[PDB]
Amino acid sequence: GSMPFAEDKTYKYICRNFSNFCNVDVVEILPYLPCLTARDQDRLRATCTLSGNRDTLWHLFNTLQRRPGWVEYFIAALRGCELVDLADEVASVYQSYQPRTS
Amino acid sequence: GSMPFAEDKTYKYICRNFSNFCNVDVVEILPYLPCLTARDQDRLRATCTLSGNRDTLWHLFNTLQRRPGWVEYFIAALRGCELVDLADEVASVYQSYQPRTS
Amino acid sequence: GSMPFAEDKTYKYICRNFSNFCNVDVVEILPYLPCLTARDQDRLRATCTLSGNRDTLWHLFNTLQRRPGWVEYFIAALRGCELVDLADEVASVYQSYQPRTS
Amino acid sequence: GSMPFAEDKTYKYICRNFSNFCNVDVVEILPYLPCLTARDQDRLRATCTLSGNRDTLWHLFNTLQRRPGWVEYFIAALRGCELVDLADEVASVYQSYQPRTS
Amino acid sequence: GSMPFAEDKTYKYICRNFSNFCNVDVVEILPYLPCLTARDQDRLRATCTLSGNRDTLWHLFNTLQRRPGWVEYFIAALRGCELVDLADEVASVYQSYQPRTS
Amino acid sequence: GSMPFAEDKTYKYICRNFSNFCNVDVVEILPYLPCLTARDQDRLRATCTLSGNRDTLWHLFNTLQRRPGWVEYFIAALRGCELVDLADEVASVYQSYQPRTS
Amino acid sequence: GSMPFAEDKTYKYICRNFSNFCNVDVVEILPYLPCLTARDQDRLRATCTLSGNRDTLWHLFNTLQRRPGWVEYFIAALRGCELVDLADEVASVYQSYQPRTS
Amino acid sequence: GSMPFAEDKTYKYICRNFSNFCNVDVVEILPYLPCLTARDQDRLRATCTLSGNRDTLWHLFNTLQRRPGWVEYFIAALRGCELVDLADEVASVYQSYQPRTS
Amino acid sequence: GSMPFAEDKTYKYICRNFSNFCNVDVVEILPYLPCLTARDQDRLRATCTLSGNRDTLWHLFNTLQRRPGWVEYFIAALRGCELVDLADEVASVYQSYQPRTS
Amino acid sequence: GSMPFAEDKTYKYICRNFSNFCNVDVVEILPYLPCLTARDQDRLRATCTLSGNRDTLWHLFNTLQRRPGWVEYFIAALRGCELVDLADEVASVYQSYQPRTS
Amino acid sequence: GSMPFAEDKTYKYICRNFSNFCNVDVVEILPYLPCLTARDQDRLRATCTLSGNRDTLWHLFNTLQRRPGWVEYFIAALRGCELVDLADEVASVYQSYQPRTS
Amino acid sequence: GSMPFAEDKTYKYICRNFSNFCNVDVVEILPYLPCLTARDQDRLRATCTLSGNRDTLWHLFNTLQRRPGWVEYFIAALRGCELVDLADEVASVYQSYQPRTS
Repeated sequence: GSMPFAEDKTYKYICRNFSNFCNVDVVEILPYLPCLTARDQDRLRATCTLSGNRDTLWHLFNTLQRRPGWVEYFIAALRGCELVDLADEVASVYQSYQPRTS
Repeated sequence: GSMPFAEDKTYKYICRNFSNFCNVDVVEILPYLPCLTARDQDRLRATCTLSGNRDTLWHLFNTLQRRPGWVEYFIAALRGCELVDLADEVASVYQSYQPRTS
Repeated sequence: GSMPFAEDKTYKYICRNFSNFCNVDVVEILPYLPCLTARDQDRLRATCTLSGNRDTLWHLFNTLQRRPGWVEYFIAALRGCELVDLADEVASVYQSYQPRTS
Repeated sequence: GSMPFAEDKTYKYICRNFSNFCNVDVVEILPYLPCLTARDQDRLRATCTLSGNRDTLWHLFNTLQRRPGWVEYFIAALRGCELVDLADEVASVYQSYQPRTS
Repeated sequence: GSMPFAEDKTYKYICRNFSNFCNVDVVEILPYLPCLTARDQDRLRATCTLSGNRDTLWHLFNTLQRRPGWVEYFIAALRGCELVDLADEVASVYQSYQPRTS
Repeated sequence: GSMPFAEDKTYKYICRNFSNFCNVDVVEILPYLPCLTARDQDRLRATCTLSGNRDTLWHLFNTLQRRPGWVEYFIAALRGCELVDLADEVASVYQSYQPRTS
Repeated sequence: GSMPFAEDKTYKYICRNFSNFCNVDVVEILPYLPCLTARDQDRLRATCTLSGNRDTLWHLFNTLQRRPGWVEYFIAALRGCELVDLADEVASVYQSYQPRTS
Repeated sequence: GSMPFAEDKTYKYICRNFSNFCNVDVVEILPYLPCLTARDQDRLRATCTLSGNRDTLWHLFNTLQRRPGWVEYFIAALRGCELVDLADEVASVYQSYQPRTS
Repeated sequence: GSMPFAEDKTYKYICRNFSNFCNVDVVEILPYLPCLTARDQDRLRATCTLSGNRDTLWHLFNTLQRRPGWVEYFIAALRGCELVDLADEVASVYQSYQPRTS
Repeated sequence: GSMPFAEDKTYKYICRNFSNFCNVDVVEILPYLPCLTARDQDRLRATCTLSGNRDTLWHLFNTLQRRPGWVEYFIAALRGCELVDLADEVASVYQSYQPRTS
Repeated sequence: GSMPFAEDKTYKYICRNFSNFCNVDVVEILPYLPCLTARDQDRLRATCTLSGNRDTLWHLFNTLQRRPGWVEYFIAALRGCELVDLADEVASVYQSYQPRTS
Repeated sequence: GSMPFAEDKTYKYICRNFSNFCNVDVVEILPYLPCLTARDQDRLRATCTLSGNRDTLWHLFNTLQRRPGWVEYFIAALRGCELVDLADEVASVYQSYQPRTS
């Protein structure tokens, strides 16, 4: 299998420029997330008590889908958080590369 | 045991489109709730001071029955909050699937 | 000790159907209350500024005696507020069960 | 479901230019409102004591129907408050977009 | 000595379907617990800072009695947390097998 | 030294049946407390932001004297909170056992 | 430096017997206060919305000077609130001990 | 920028000796005020319902210009309220210090 | 991308000299804000209950646009709050530097 | 390089006698701070959820400049918090020793 | 050199009856400690993440002075934590034996 | 190949005077790092549980690039952490020597 280069590249981008992604409440990211589960809520709760919002920040991002590809679920949360600029950045870097099923 | 798929599915729905469920006071949800207890009141109080209304919002939903199945107790609170549309959404997604005792 | 099941059961009832208990002024409940203290007045004052009359409503109920058993003090306030129906409801559910000292 | 873009857009408009909507008494908005309930009266009462008329102003608007779509109920209150200009503004922005049942 | 097969079997059950046991606050489990000690409070505190609520969750279960047999103390906490279904599950699997003193 | 068995026994009792001790405001317990210090106020403040009123509840109890023996300081706070029943429970279990200086 | 034992001792006294200090309006304490600043007004405002008058009560006391020694500023407010007895209590306990500059 | 020391100093003075400034109707201060706006009228209205005339008193003072420097607008209102003594006090403390544009 | 140095610089300025920005009601900032949404109203509500007006103050500023660049939306709110001086300060520091699209 | 002995010495002093530094709101220290950044706000937020105000207290002090030398930035915050005594203590111990550029 | 028998003896005592020493916050022990350094703060931080408060408890005790003799620094922290009994225990066992410089 | 003498020399410097580099959160170093990968996040996680922040501190430094030359990536993280002095120290010692491609 070919590891989604866009997911990893977009992963480090959000983690590096996180300072700009911290201008929103975790709500618009975890509960606001279309598909969710109770088990996921408890998971983030643990990370919260772990250290702080920083660990809960990046952790949540990966927690959204618990697997690579959460880029689409992320951009969605942005669309609902009035994050027009942030939505374009993530959607652009991801759209820059995509696999094709033969 | 078979985990209520409707409870989980309906759980994420309310949490995602919570923006529309925030058009009502927590009163119609916690005190207005038919069966309640003092211990429950103190619990939500804690979550209130925790961070804000957001955490108290989703937390309350799960706090209503403290266990899966609060969908019926929720729709009830809606019927008392003049929430006709909200009551149909939750009651529909839940009625879409139900177990049968053989 | 056996927790007064009537107090808890009657507690949730008043909290759920509070919509009907909101047809009276807090006066008939706090000052009108036979036994009272200055400290109690200041307490409710705090809850008032907390959020609104809703929180001050249920809070006052528990504030009346600050402990379980305020059912008798409540029904009394009703008798003085011309609340004949309300007095019968609370007095009935409570009279439905009572402990006996052996 | 498609969130009423007109309701949200009209919501921020009334909230921004509220300075002009404050030229009327809350009466023409809450009691004057065709369909109403006692529970609603107590709700606004709470917000009143919360802080002031400002919070009670915007809160009442959302309290009118407790759900999106109160635009029609609002314009109605305007028609009864001799608010010809205000009625046209709200009725226009809303009429600018409407869903169709296929 | 015969290791309580019910304690171990019930132990893995609670740990596997913990997702459903996470619908309650740790309060109803640690402080609410009938017999407790200060030393126990500090112990769980340590596990809390260890990683998160997950480790503190399962750890607390074993911390309740610090020894096998906490099944009775657990079901008790459930009875006080309005956990009727959870109380039946644990009480059933345990009652399914019990030793007899000859 | 002999660890006050009454303090520990009374400690778990208040923590287990805390549901009944939550019918009072923390004020009657921390500020109302005869001997107090500014440093103590800040301590509880921290626990408040920690999680909620639950942690601040039990924590405050131990914070009252920061050492075993706060049973006398507790019963006092009860006497000032009109807690006649609660005062008898704590004062009884404690009076049930006391050391004697030879 | 030697921490003002009178300030701390007088601090707990006012906080314990606060029930008697609650017989006056916060006005005679904050605005009536000789030296004041706008920044201070906003601070207390925050505490007000925090929980209630209780937190705003003790908080204001410390907010008066934001530092130990507000005993003189407090007794002053009492002199202006017709609080003769209260003024003597605070002024006495403080006068009971005072440092001397060598 | 240099914060107007006269505005702050004069601010606390009016707030402390407010007892003497309460000998006039709010009219001579809000409507009588030369430059005013409808939005300002609604603002004070909110504070009025907030608690009482006390909060509306000091609040109005800051509401007059919503920014530091209202000392000139205040003294004006005094000149129109026959407040000769009050006008001299405020005008003196302010004239005691003034900035110069180089 | 080049992080708006003006937004950050202006951000700390408003946060440091906030004492002067606290001379206005949050209304002129949140509801008065041209473009707004219901979801935003609930967000600030949470911060309100969090601690006080202080946290709600700075939080609101960032909440206005939930992203950098709210300087234009802020200055606007000032223009509507009769804040001539405040409007010039923010508009000046921002106009001091601006990017150009090649 | 020569490690600022004054910074370390003053660091332990503030941390030891912190009990006196806890008489002020974190606002006068973090937002009130002249030069600040959004990234810094999020950092302290994390520490807040970490444990309580205690950790956020000392952490904030070091967070002010994230590097040794924040003594000047600290004393500044004191000057704005009406902390005359506190400002002299920190400014004195620091002025007691200073390096000279040859 | 003669190894301080009192330090070792007192070391095991605090470690054995630690259950009673856990009734205080680590603050009164590490930051409250008169002489401290930044390097020490980071050290304890590491132990914190190591396992829990238990390891951080005993570790901190030895971390206070990083060398034998911290008994005096410990008793000091107790004097500031209102720990009268604890202060006497440690101060007594230590005073029971002391070296003399010939 | 010629082993980067600057990397090794700068490596020991940061490790020796680490006490000053511990005045920043690991966030500004790992996530904030421009180019990053998920695999790297898990690696540091392991070191975290290994012993403490100390091991995670130096380990992270080498983990940033997993190979010599991370000096440029380090100085970058400093520029984003407001570390002006730290950035000059590392950038200077490194710039003191550099290879040239013939």
